[PDB]
Amino acid sequence: YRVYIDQYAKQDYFTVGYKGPNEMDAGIYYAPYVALTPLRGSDPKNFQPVM
Amino acid sequence: AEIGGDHGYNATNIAAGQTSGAVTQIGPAVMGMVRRAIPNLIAFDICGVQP
Repeated sequence: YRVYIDQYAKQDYFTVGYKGPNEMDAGIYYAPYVALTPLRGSDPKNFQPVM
Repeated sequence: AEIGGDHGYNATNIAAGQTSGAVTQIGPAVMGMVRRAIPNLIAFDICGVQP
């Protein structure tokens, strides 16, 4: 078993799961589509930057 | 000013490609194909063979 710790666990538990060699055989899929795109600008009235 | 829009999160709209924005989606991509696994056998060394 690959034992991990859910450090923000609310009371107490353990959860056993499965993860095969394949990405389709998962149980729950997390599919990133657009990842951490930075958007920057300035406000011309004050030139201060917004990020 | 054109709003890309979002689907209704309804399976029907997602499959058909219906969005509420300007552009209408061709189709819901392809993430893979999931097939039931083929079980193993118990072999036949547990009883005589005698072909």
